[PDB]
Amino acid sequence: PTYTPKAGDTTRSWYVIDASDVVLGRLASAAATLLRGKHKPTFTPNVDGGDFVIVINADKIAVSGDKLTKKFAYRHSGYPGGLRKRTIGELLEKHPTRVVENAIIGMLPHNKLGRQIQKKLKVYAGPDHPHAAQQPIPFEIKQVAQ
Amino acid sequence: TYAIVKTGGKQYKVAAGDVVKVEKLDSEPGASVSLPVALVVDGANVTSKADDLAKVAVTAEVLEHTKGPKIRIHKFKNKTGYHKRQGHRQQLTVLKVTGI
Amino acid sequence: ARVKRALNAQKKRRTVLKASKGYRGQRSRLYRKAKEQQLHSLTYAYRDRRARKGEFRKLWISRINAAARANDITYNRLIQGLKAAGVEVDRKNLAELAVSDPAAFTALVDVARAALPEDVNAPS
Amino acid sequence: AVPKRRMSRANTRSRRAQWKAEAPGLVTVSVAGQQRKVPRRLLKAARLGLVDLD
Amino acid sequence: EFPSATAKARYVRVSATKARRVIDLVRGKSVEEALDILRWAPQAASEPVAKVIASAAANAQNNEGLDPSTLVVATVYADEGPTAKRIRPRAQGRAFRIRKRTSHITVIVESRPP
RNA sequence: UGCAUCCGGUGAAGCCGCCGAGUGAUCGAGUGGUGGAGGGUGUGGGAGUGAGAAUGCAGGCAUGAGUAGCGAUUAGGCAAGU
RNA sequence: GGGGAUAAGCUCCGUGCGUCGAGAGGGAAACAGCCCAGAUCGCCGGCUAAGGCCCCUAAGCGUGUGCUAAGUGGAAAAGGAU
RNA sequence: GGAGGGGAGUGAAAGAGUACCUGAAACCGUGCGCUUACAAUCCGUCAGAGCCCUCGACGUGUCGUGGGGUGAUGGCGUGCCU
Ligand SMILES: [Mg+2]
Ligand SMILES: [Mg+2]
Ligand SMILES: [Mg+2]
Ligand SMILES: [Mg+2]
Ligand SMILES: [Mg+2]
Ligand SMILES: [Mg+2]
Ligand SMILES: [Mg+2]
Ligand SMILES: [Mg+2]
Ligand SMILES: [Mg+2]
Ligand SMILES: [Mg+2]
Ligand SMILES: [Mg+2]
Ligand SMILES: [Mg+2]
Ligand SMILES: [Mg+2]
Ligand SMILES: [Mg+2]
Ligand SMILES: [Mg+2]
Ligand SMILES: [Mg+2]
Ligand SMILES: [Mg+2]
Ligand SMILES: [Mg+2]
Ligand SMILES: [Mg+2]
Ligand SMILES: [Mg+2]
Ligand SMILES: [Mg+2]
Ligand SMILES: [Mg+2]
Ligand SMILES: [Mg+2]
Ligand SMILES: [Mg+2]
Ligand SMILES: [Mg+2]
Ligand SMILES: [Mg+2]
Ligand SMILES: [Mg+2]
Ligand SMILES: [Mg+2]
Ligand SMILES: [Mg+2]
Ligand SMILES: [Mg+2]
Ligand SMILES: [Mg+2]
Ligand SMILES: [Mg+2]
Ligand SMILES: [Mg+2]
Ligand SMILES: [Mg+2]
Ligand SMILES: [Mg+2]
Ligand SMILES: [Mg+2]
Ligand SMILES: [Mg+2]
Ligand SMILES: [Mg+2]
Ligand SMILES: [Mg+2]
Ligand SMILES: [Mg+2]
Ligand SMILES: [Mg+2]
Repeated sequence: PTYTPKAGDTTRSWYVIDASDVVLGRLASAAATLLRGKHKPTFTPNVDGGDFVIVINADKIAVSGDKLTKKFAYRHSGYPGGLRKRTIGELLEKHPTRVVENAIIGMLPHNKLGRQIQKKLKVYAGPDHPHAAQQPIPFEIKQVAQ
Repeated sequence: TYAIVKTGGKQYKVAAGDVVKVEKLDSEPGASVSLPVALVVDGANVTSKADDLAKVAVTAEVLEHTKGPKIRIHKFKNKTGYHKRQGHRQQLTVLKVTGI
Repeated sequence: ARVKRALNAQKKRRTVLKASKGYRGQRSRLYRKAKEQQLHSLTYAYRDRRARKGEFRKLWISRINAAARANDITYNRLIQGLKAAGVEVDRKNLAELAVSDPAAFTALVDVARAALPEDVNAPS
Repeated sequence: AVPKRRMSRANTRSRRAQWKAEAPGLVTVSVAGQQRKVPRRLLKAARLGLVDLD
Repeated sequence: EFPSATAKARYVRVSATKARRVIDLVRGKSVEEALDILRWAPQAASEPVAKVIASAAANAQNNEGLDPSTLVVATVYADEGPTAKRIRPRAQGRAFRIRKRTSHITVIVESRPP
């Protein structure tokens, strides 16, 4: 019998990650890995082992190429011809957090356990957060050289 | 103090005084058996190299022989009139590790 | 000698119902349609009785990768070094250790790294 | 039209689950020396002493 | 465990669901409120149920001799009984078969000290 | 059906559970509760011998559902009585 | 290869062709017929084929050398272009 | 009001009361334990926490070659016969 994690025995932790001048894709991938908890060696798909990750200053996120005017986030309200058209520039101008939020919702397991994990992520626009009472630990994403 | 015993093509982490379920192996219940080792741990120090793995010994005594629980088999191919059934019950041996 | 067909039929009726015990709605009530899902559920039993080994090995590998990265090494390198050192422990025990004794996992990863040759890009 | 199938036991009973009766709170009136039970619908007539209560 | 007296009316001429509708209003209440709700609940099913509860209270008082004011409906339920079956003509000559339902009424009242 | 002949009102068959065993159809001198009169080891023998389907047959009960309808164009209210 | 227009998931032949039919498994999302490969049963063991190794999803966000600015990659021609 | 019913008695038995041996399954209830009101679907199987109850070594709950009931959540998953 292998190991499966208990209900409350699982442990969380808080990290804050600035997004200034960070590549959107790489930041999203690292955030999703940490969110699901794959870094932890207690990972078990049925029960999340992730950590509350808080993203700060999300308006300065950067993307490669000329995407800044040719990325096309989509959605449809629900009625015929209710298709909605938007670009990264407009999205950042009007509601920034949505960019990273959509990026990571795409990565998370689209089942409901993933819909839940989605909760434990929070993204802000400016370099400040009312979550200062949880002592988040700065977490700069790095690669294992090889 | 837990060790890894390579038996029945498997390996298990077992502590002294523990009891394990391993495949059937010809031996009268109540006798004793010795096995090569794949890893031994005592607090901090760890023995891992295959040489020490094969040089140390694990001793345990067989408790009883067990036939597992019924497991049914049901092959079937829709729309083609193939209907195949068969039961199976594997025999297992239970060990109570003694010392390392 | 006409044989009245009562007991025989009821025996198998009840046996199938019992084997179906605990299914949804009428599906544990109507024999004519319990059979459907007795047969199905057992087909799934047959298939997943092997699917389970694949899934569990997947989970073990994932845990091992997590542990190696937390110990600053990639799972494939851990496996390569471990083999090159000629260890005979498998990934089930690897995972159980990695979640039970991080110290032993650290020792094992040091063994793997040390057994790791100098140059990894050597054509030889 | 018609149904395509049987609606599950659970579905029928769920639809039924909100069709039930309700019980009100009664009222007593002290008239003629007796206290009888009348919904406040009747309270003034009860006091006056003409309401046909057995 | 408290002394339970039971009283039921079988083959009584009403639909099971239509009796259960009334019955749900009284389950678990004390006999006083049971009587009040039954009498002031204008449902034809009420009359049979009120009859049965009165009979049960009388049964408990007479056979067992327990104070009515201490009685609360322990359990109550209605089970479909045998159904009279009739044929009723319908247009284009085709005959459709009427299922005249009938349900039993069981009401057992127990004693619960204040 | 044949049999050495036995099982049983100290509870047969049947019904509903539980346990264990066979690779299967199952089995249990295996039992718990109802039932209150017959079953039958073994070895043969003979079969109206094994049901999910056939818009099958007969019986019972489902759902649409407490829904549609309550069968005209004349129509009632009230007093008092049972 | 014939026919069709070198169109059809078209039709008609040959294949000591292959597969499905009468074949479960993995890959191409899904997909019998395309790719890998033959399911006696069980094992919470290991090595591999095709296909893959950033996340959904297991595996290098690998090594070194070059190309691309087109999201080409991730549907297409005649032709045109410092 | 009767129908109907509960006592008392008959009887071995009235869960044998004339709708009367046995009373099964569909079917409809009561109660009990558990699940469920951010959840997209041949309704299960593989994992699987929690809660409920059960049992033995061991104190107030922890272990133990533990069980049954439930099943939060996730992997796979397109009924059957023709
Ligand atoms: Mg066939
Ligand atoms: Mg279930
Ligand atoms: Mg009334
Ligand atoms: Mg007897
Ligand atoms: Mg008996
Ligand atoms: Mg008996
Ligand atoms: Mg009897
Ligand atoms: Mg007989
Ligand atoms: Mg014979
Ligand atoms: Mg014979
Ligand atoms: Mg026949
Ligand atoms: Mg039949
Ligand atoms: Mg058939
Ligand atoms: Mg039929
Ligand atoms: Mg209907
Ligand atoms: Mg209407
Ligand atoms: Mg109407
Ligand atoms: Mg008329
Ligand atoms: Mg050709
Ligand atoms: Mg053709
Ligand atoms: Mg073949
Ligand atoms: Mg195939
Ligand atoms: Mg596939
Ligand atoms: Mg084979
Ligand atoms: Mg998926
Ligand atoms: Mg992965
Ligand atoms: Mg590579
Ligand atoms: Mg690199
Ligand atoms: Mg280069
Ligand atoms: Mg393209
Ligand atoms: Mg082009
Ligand atoms: Mg040119
Ligand atoms: Mg007597
Ligand atoms: Mg009858
Ligand atoms: Mg009888
Ligand atoms: Mg529930
Ligand atoms: Mg909820
Ligand atoms: Mg979905
Ligand atoms: Mg489904
Ligand atoms: Mg699935
Ligand atoms: Mg699916």
